[PDB]
Amino acid sequence: ASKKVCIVGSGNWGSAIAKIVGGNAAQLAQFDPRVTMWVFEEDIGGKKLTEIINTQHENVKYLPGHKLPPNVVAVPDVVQAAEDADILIFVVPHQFIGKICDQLKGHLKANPTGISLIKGVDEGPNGLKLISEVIGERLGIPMSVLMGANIASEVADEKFCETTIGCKDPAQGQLLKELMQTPNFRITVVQEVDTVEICGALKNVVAVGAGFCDGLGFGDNTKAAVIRLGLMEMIAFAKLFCSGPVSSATFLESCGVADLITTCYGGRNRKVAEAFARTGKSIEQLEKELLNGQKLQGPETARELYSILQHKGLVDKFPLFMAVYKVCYEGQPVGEFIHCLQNHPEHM
Amino acid sequence: ASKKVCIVGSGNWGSAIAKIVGGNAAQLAQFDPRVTMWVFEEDIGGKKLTEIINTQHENVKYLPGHKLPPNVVAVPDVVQAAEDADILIFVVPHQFIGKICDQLKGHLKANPTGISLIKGVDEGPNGLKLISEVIGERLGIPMSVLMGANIASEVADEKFCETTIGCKDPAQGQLLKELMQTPNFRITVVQEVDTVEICGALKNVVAVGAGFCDGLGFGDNTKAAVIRLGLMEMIAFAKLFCSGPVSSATFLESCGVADLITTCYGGRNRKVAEAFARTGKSIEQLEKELLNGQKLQGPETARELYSILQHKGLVDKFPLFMAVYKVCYEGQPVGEFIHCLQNHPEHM
Ligand SMILES: NC(=O)c1ccc[n+]([C@@H]2O[C@H](COP(=O)([O-])OP(=O)(O)OC[C@H]3O[C@@H](n4cnc5c(N)ncnc54)[C@H](O)[C@@H]3O)[C@@H](O)[C@H]2O)c1
Ligand SMILES: NC(=O)c1ccc[n+]([C@@H]2O[C@H](COP(=O)([O-])OP(=O)(O)OC[C@H]3O[C@@H](n4cnc5c(N)ncnc54)[C@H](O)[C@@H]3O)[C@@H](O)[C@H]2O)c1
Repeated sequence: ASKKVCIVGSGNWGSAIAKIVGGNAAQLAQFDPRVTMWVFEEDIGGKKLTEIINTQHENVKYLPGHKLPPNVVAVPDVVQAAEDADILIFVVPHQFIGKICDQLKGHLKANPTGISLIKGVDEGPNGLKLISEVIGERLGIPMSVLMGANIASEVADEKFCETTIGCKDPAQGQLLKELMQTPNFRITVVQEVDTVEICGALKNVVAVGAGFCDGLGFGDNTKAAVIRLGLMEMIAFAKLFCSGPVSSATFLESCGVADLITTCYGGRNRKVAEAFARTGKSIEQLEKELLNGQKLQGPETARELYSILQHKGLVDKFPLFMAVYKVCYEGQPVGEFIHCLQNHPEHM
Repeated sequence: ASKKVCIVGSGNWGSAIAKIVGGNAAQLAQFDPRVTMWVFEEDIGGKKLTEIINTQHENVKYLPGHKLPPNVVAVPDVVQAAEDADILIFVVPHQFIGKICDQLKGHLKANPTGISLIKGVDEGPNGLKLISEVIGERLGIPMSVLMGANIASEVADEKFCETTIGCKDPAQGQLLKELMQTPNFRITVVQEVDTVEICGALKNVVAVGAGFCDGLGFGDNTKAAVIRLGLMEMIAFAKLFCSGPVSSATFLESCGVADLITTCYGGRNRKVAEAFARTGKSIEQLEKELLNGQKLQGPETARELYSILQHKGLVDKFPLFMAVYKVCYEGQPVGEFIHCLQNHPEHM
């Protein structure tokens, strides 16, 4: 029997993914052509967004200049969207996944599996807690993740790129790959799930600082350095707080070095972080003023890093991460950022 | 006794290095204030360049909008400029190093040392042969290297960046760091010379490829993957052709990931690579029409990797490098570049 797929989420990335998943489900036999997409209902000029999506087959508010495959159906109730799904792609802003596992808990199919595209980290009474873990625990289903240099707008334009899928079960990995891959969306399945997922979360903090540096008037040599030092801390962080095995070779996958690069140069975090350096407005305000409803995962992830590090009394071990955190939330002048670069340890 | 320094070269990078070396030499006791710089004489409208430099204290033709420290003296005869030097900074386009060397052979001080900033590779009977090695053997002097994300224009504008110094001798490493370091030019000394030098050489080949993709109309996700797949081939190439230990860590130094990033975004090879993808003019002609005298090291380096690989019969082992080489010299359509990424192996 063909597998039913449900896309929980519908934003910039969620909509781009819909195009890829919609296209594959329709052309592939192993996947049910009917693909549901949970859409947090919104009123746009009196019309309901779900209505507009199923009528015009496009979510222009979040993914401009693109159509969505007709077979992707917008469903306002999450339970109804996931009810009969065999595979659930979790792709919503970090701050809402919690409540969504709410309603979903206990209303899923027997052997339903899931894959997460959410970038960020959670905290557990005992160390760091991956979003994928939290979701897999609450919903009780096998989890995988997809992480890579995939700025939505470029993906929706079908511009060549790659991504990394973290899945322990080979059979499932080859499965998710057949569902996600495209002649221009090349995937590499990997087993070190945790490392691949933390690369996605942590790279956004680095990108906020990169953004700060642009707002300070610096160029490529500097952004390269911020990227380079942040990578030093990312690997240091993963090897410290991640359960079991953590290899550096994993950071050389799309989820590490490549995602770090494309994000520091063209991600939403870089843009806002640059404006923050210039205007002095709040991360929140700029978020609302510049992203037309899309969510930043950068700042809040830094905030989470802070909490995770202090509960271990190790706040002084990650200068760059904490410098990003302090400028965003503590009021530290952006003009002192360079300083964390000038005194950053040579190795960690 | 202070050490006299001689800068062999006066180009884009040579001139910036002169500012940095000129400044520290004047400010630090261990270095003689008189800094000689060999300048390949040029007739700039009836005036000798060396005369312009020593009078106007600027080499605008190669480093626009900047002055050079008065203590940096332009010397037209390389033997005269290097004669009394204790430290020699080799920084000239790859194509001119060989001739300069046999001119210097037997004319250096007994215990003279040298550091090479030249990016490229040569070929010896059986395989690879590093430029620094060729210089050391021909001039019979100990060698070091300086390699990092260092776009000259930015280094000259005093914008924060880092660089890597590859030196086997600790004492000599610290000394070179004192002569080269700046509050905005941060140095890390490592002993893996060979790997550091191979990174500078190889990354330009990747940058030519990045420029191609820009010329094909692609964005950041594609450039990121280009850099990522390029790194994969770099490490695999270094581990296979370099003498002695080649650690993957070394690539996380400025000379590796960083320079890879900055070059692919604001380097001369990228600029020309793009113009080549658009106009169809020869690289040589573009080099002349766009860099007002400056020299690209990327295309010739690819031409060299081809020679090396074709002598080991491994031309088929490095798709990306050889794709860069083929588009540059065989007439392979540039549009066919993405094809070497789509079919690129996942691991090497
Ligand atoms: N934007 C990208 O290019 C990109 C690329 C790779 C991964 N991602 C990741 O994808 C995840 C999803 O982000 P995204 O880009 O699809 O969205 P957005 O950040 O593009 O959009 C905000 C979305 O949140 C929803 N929303 C707003 N208020 C809500 C509420 N109160 N409750 C529930 N939902 C609400 C809206 O329905 C809208 O779809 C993120 O974790 C991010 O890291 C994004
Ligand atoms: N440009 C950069 O930002 C940068 C940054 C790091 C490393 N580098 C490396 O530094 C090395 C030096 O490059 P550069 O940027 O100073 O030069 P250019 O490429 O900036 O200049 C060409 C130079 O070559 C000289 N020249 C021309 N014809 C010659 C001849 N026939 N004989 C001898 N010399 C001749 C000129 O005097 C001129 O100074 C290169 O190998 C490069 O990879 C450059």
